[PDB]
Amino acid sequence: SPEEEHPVKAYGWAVKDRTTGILSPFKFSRRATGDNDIRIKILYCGICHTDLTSVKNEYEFLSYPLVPGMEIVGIATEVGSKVTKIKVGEKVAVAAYLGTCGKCYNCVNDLENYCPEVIIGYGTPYHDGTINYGGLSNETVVNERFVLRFPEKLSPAGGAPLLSAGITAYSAMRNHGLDKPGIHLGVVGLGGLGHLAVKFAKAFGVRVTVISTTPSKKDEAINNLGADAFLFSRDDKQMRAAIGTFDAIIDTLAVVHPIAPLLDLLRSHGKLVLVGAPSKPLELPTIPLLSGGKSLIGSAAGNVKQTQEMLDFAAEHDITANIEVIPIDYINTAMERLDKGDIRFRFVVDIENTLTPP
Amino acid sequence: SPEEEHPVKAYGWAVKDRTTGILSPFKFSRRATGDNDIRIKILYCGICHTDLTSVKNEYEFLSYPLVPGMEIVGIATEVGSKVTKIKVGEKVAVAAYLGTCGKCYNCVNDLENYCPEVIIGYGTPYHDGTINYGGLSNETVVNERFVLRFPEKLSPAGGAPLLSAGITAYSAMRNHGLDKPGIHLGVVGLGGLGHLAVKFAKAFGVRVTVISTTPSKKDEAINNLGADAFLFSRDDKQMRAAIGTFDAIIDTLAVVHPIAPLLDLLRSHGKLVLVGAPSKPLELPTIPLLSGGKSLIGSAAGNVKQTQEMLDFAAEHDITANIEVIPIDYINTAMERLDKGDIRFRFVVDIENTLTPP
Ligand SMILES: C/C=C1/C=[N+]2CCc3c([nH]c4ccccc34)[C@@](COC(C)=O)(C(=O)OC)[C@H]1CC2
Ligand SMILES: C/C=C1/C=[N+]2CCc3c([nH]c4ccccc34)[C@@](COC(C)=O)(C(=O)OC)[C@H]1CC2
Ligand SMILES: [Zn+2]
Ligand SMILES: [Zn+2]
Repeated sequence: SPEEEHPVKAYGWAVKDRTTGILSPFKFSRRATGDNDIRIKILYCGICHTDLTSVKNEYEFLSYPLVPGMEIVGIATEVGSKVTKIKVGEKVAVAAYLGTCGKCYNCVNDLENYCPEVIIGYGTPYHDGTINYGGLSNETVVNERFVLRFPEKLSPAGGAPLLSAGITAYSAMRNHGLDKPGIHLGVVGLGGLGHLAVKFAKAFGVRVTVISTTPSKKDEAINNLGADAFLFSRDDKQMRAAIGTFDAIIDTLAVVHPIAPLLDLLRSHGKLVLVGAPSKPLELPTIPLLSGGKSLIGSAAGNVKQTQEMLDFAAEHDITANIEVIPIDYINTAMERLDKGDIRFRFVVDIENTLTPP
Repeated sequence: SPEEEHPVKAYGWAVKDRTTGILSPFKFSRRATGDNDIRIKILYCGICHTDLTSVKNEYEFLSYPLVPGMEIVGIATEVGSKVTKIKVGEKVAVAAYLGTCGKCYNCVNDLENYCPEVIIGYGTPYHDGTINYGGLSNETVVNERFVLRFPEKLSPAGGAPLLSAGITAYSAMRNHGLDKPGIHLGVVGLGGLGHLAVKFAKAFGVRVTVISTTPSKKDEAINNLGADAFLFSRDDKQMRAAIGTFDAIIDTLAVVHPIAPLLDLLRSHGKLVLVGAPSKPLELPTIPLLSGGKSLIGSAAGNVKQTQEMLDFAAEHDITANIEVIPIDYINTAMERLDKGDIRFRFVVDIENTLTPP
């Protein structure tokens, strides 16, 4: 039984029946604190589109009962004997992944988010063979390598979506030189990831055009996020006028979409960075890719050193997500609103104040 | 009429009926020598898979009668007054493209193969509005910028496929750093482009594995081409054993094929360089691309300065294609054999000795 699996009792909300996707109160347990482990009392957990996709029963490989949530901000309540960088009582945050092989090139050179055996935030076995439970819970236990120090100047609630959506945008931009004034960057899709991509790029001095299928989002894009331009992707005149005008485009969409129009927007040798995870596959336009010498680049989150650097950057530049703070028993309705796009732009669950045992 | 369109008479073989793809003798004409033009008596024309794709009526944009062939080696018989770099009687070669806009960034910085208005080797209008006729003809006229000096020590017949297949492999490797010892390179498909990619990589000192669906090519791959290894892609054990072992893969296939297994062969941050142009669309597996931080990169031919550089490299390192020299009236049978992969590895038409007027 989940409550007997481990010595320390824990509780949260879980999808017990994968065919319905409904979360309900859930008792379970967490491993004892190892020598390099940190126990974290969870304060806030951001909700991302991957949580929704999991809840919609679209990831076969996940094990149920499923406790989702991978944007965790909390307080260290207990550290192992070998832990030194983090002290009890400190504000901390958890990476979007929980472990790596430790031996491959990526791990040894601190690029460990790209470990072939990276352990994702929930739903799969840990090193001890037990299924991981995510951030919609009262406490978690994480190896110290994957725990970050949360800046004092940063809102815990507004900073929580930085741990998956924020780092994905930040790393993709930093890794591919999309963080310098003079760059014209396009951001496709204005959801959680996209709205943070705009904020980070403005902080970098990058000129940003939001590329959207929702014309009512223009005002939010320009007035609230500070984008330099808004491109309605169904406007053939707007699209043709922007041909060859982008150095790079960051694609955040979780649905199937045509890639060829996006490649046409890029100048020769431009980059299309894919950070969204459509559940269905995409079609590759070979001729536009070849004739333009263009690149399709995948990116996923960021390494833990890059994540700490991002958190410090966000604190100094006051970069937070635009959030709605919700109680945990609102989670099923929030999932519906997230499915309809009725959120600007992130749900964050107040775990400390609204979660109680079953 | 094609013979009256221009002042100078010419002849070759053309697809007159695009629905059959059958070539037959064809009379036409070519423009007078402009100030910057070079008239070229064609000696040899390599046959590439794009010629086959054109004769199979798979490129809607091409105009007919269609004279294909874009791997031309010849002799300069006449130069414009302003031409200085090439003298009459010199052995020359033609780039796989015939013109560019001349104004964009790529043109002015000698990256003109990626000009958005590049004029391909045949079947589309030239600057004067007339359809271009390719290398399956007795002579051609080319602006001097797109004419190369052919090394004396290089076989004209064996060197002819360097002008499209050779430059595509060479440029893709040079542009993305796949030309240095220490790199483990995969070459998918052992056709015209693939077999030249192996030869160039061996000359660079790169370790090369040939990835093929035809096990009977193993001996030529290892003994004749000098590949370090041969991977049968339908052997699931062999494929699983090579997971994460490739720094980069060059995909030369002209047919639709699964790309996710190739992404699995790459290490994290690896590159899949696409140089083949399948007529039907390919499927992009986002999750493998996202998981590894991997790249899909398109590349097309090379710029003319790089082409001259490639030709000189081939002369000093004795790089030629493995060819069957054929007479022009064999072209329809050669297309059938090329369609079936029954050639090791390139057809080259002997134009000077076997082409006669209708
Ligand atoms: C930052 C979160 C995203 C979410 N999606 C879908 C794939 C995915 C990831 N975690 C998940 C948890 C539950 C269900 C699906 C996923 C993740 C985690 O990032 C890592 C491990 O470094 C990934 O890479 O899975 C290997 C990335 C990639 C894009
Ligand atoms: C060099 C190898 C060809 C073959 N294919 C198919 C596309 C193609 C090209 N020429 C053609 C002629 C007749 C029919 C189709 C084509 C070309 C030429 O390269 C250039 C202009 O620089 C290209 O890029 O077309 C923009 C490349 C790209 C890959
Ligand atoms: Zn590893
Ligand atoms: Zn140009």
